[PDB]
Amino acid sequence: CPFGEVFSKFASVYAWNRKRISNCFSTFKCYGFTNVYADSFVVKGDEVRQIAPGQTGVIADYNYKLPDDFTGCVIAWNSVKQYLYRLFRKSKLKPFERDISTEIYQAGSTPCNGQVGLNCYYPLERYPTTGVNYQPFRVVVLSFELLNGPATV
Amino acid sequence: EVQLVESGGGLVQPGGSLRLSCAASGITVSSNYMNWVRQAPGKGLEWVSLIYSGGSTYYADSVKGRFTISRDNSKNTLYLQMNSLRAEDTAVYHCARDLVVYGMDVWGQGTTVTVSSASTKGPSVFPLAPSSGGTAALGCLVKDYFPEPVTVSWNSGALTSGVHTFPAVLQSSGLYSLSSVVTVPSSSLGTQTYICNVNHKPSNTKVDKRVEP
Amino acid sequence: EIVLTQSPGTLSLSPGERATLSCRASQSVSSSYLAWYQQKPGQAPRLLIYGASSRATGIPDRFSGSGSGTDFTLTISRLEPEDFAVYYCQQYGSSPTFGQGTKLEIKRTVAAPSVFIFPPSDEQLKSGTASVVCLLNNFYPREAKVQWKVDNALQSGNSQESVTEQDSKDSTYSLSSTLTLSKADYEKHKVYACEVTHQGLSSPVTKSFNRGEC
Repeated sequence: CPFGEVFSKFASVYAWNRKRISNCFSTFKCYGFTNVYADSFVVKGDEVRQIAPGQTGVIADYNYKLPDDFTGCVIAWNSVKQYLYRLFRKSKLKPFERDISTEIYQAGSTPCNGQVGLNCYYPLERYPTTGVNYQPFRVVVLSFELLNGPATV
Repeated sequence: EVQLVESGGGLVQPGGSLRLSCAASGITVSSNYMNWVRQAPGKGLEWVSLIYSGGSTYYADSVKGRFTISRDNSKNTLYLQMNSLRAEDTAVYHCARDLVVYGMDVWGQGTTVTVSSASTKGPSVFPLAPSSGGTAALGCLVKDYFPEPVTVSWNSGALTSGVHTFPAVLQSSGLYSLSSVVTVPSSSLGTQTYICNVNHKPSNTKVDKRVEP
Repeated sequence: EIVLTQSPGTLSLSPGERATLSCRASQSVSSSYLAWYQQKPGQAPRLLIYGASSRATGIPDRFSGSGSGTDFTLTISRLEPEDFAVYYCQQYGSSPTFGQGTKLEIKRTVAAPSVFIFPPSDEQLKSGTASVVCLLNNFYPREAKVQWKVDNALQSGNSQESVTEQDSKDSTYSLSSTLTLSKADYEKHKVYACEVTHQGLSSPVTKSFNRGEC
């Protein structure tokens, strides 16, 4: 079980990683197997609460969403050794949806044609000795899958 | 083209309801973070409501359970439904485009909302006569009127120098009141005619009251 | 939540000087969520600095942002005559919040007020109420103390004040305080006075009149 492989380089919240696990901390809240999924990304301490059913916010709507029927748990520890997040998006993200596109966000009537400027902004915004709330908090989420078939855990 | 226009403000009795309209041109309401920021008379900017591009709506503690913000894709108009309007809500409401990291760059002139039980009434004008080579002060007292505003002129606009028209103050009775004054030479008290002109459209009141020793 | 405090309430300088605007955050906060706004009278707020020191498009370079952590500074290197307005600082968190604002006035030499006291008009008394108006004309600074005294008794809770904006010519202020009393209360007393305390007066100036005497 490569649980030590999950906990040098991490991925941003907008590009969160999921890993297929089979046949094997400041915040720890459980809510709820054939399959278990390891979600690893990073958000600041303010947005840790976004990883929960019944959520609203920049991370919840446009970066990472929980299915409101979560049968799993959320793991996270303190300040991070070594980050992007999606700020501009037209619609809310679906549960477990991942958005990679870097297309210029069109906030006006005229289109952008890939050029940043008036009413045309990059959807992704860049994230020591500051408030720990705004310091990165690595977040690990485990999703449990249970269907009518042989289990693998 | 990039502009925000507010409309729908008016007079509402306490505990009533009112809806505001923020028509947008050049920018898309549904694609931007929309904010409502109001300003009480003589006070600072106070944030009211926030709607996300994805539909999430945020509200302040003082407006929770009372205010609701919506939008119309077909009209590109931002709405704000207000309920249980207390005296705190007497303010001018603006709608602004919110770039979260980059701040609020586009602001509208706003619309005025007043919460008061008082009905429209005509102002009462009372002269402030001077009393006995020098400078003397005289004026008019515009008392017990509602609602704003009132326009005061002296000698049909002929006299402007030395004129001080003070901002109105809401009295404990719910009716506005202010004073307008002017400083004139004492030698001209008996030879120059000083008339103050007071106008009030809502109550159909237009009065010319003259001040004499 | 986030609370922003701006110091001081009023900044008084002259054109060509340097303005240091202070906004205090009660908690450590992000350096990318702060915005400085300029609001002239009768106009919508105008964004000047976003983030911490980034100027908005079309903002003159004389405006400069600075500060980090809990203290932030807005700097105008050379004050133009049209830079005098009210300046606000903003923070977001989850819901945007604003400070109370700082007013930029024009520095001026001290000017003592002209104090005039107006007895209530006879025509007003026929309505059953009496208003006594005290006038403070063309003074600076705005800090003026007006105390109503009926038969030497300090009146409190029955007076209202209103101050005009800074004059475009001499940069002075005018104040008008109204003492509202009923007809019965007005006739109950004789001496009505208005004591004014200001920086331009060596001693407080009292303008008084006796009721029913002209």
